[PDB]
Amino acid sequence: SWEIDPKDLTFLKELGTGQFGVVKYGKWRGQYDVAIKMIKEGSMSEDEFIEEAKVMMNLSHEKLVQLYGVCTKQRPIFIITEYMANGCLLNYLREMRHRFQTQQLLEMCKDVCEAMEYLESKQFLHRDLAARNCLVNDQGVVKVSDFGLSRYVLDDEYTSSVGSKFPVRWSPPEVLMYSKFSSKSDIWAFGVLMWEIYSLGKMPYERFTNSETAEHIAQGLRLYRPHLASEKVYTIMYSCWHEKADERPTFKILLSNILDVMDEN
Ligand SMILES: Cc1c(-c2cc(Nc3cc4n(n3)CCN(C)C4)c(=O)[nH]n2)ccc(F)c1NC(=O)c1cc2ccccc2s1
Repeated sequence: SWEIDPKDLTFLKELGTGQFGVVKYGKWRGQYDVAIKMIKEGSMSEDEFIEEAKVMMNLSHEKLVQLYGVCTKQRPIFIITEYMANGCLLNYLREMRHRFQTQQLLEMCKDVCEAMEYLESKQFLHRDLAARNCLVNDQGVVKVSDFGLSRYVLDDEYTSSVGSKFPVRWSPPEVLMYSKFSSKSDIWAFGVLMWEIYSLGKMPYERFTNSETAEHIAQGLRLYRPHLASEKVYTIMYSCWHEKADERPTFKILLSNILDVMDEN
């Protein structure tokens, strides 16, 4: 793993707080914009992360937010990642909702699908794919962030499927019932993400609690077609929600589907 020298980092702005604590905007060697997670003590399974971190850094794709390196020779540990000036996709959708053309929404889906096809090809699971875990750069390109980090979280409210922080609304039945994660559970989450994009950042299953969502999706309830989604687009997101995991498409198939819709428009 790339062990970055913390002396080369200059902190510039606070970017808020997440599951591992504070995140800052800064520069590396006075030139390159980076985001820096300062890992709060007790928030992460640190030895496990350090042992496994190289796999994450070796993931390289234009539509993945890069994990550049880490600083682990002191505490707190730092994770250094690609800076994205427009922040998370969820807030971006909500803040600009009167400015998007449908072509732009499809392009966001394409960006994410390309990243996920790459992760699939590396047999690497995201485990918490959602609009809140995608970021947007200064040119409006969407990239997938925080892939694989779910595994290292120490917070029972997040890791328990009945915890109030578990991403129930992005989870297929086999995750909720058996904790069976696979690229097919990432597929399900991607469908929900497509729904978030086309609804311009609405909360999935709003007004339902997490347990009500679980109960009802297990019985067949599915997210309705957003107004801005054509039937072709809805068919794509809906295909992600087959009850049986082996009936769900791969990200390669989804990408082909999305490209077909683009070529038709
Ligand atoms: C990714 C991120 C940023 C962030 C924000 C960026 N960009 C921007 C740009 C702006 N903002 N964020 C907010 C303020 N805006 C004015 C500009 C960026 O480039 N990288 N990271 C800032 C605060 C955060 F809380 C997070 N998310 C996390 O750390 C985590 C997500 C997950 C998911 C699963 C498991 C563990 C974790 S830990």
